[PDB]
Amino acid sequence: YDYEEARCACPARHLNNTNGTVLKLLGCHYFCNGTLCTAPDGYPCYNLTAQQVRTLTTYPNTSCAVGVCMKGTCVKNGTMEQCFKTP
Amino acid sequence: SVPTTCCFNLANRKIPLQRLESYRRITSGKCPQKAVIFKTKLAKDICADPKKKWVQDSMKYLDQK
Repeated sequence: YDYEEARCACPARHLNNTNGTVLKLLGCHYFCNGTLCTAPDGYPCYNLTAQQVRTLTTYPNTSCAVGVCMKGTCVKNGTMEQCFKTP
Repeated sequence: SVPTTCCFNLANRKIPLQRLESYRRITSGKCPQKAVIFKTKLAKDICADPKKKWVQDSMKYLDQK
């Protein structure tokens, strides 16, 4: 069995929104078994400020910048959504 | 109704049946992509593509277990 090939096939907690669009990743990275994985290019993400992430909870608070993952960076596309953690 | 995790990297290669404990289907159109999540006996979750034959067969096997 190839553990290395499957190292990043684990699920990840996403952020919801009150906007009726898909769930999106916070940023473009996630851990699997404590190891770093990168979301695929084009994956939907939220780019939050350092101030915003301190108060990111399971309820919305302020507007969140939507983006897409590009080589591990969540690049903003101009759209704003009211995002929050799924439970 | 809203999935608490979503899959964005799907395991292409077969997971041995002896390692599998259970599965759940992520079918919500609210995740960016649909997936099957297998839970292993070590309690790890592994994302897989519901369109692979081995995924469908592993689901049938676990249904019989």
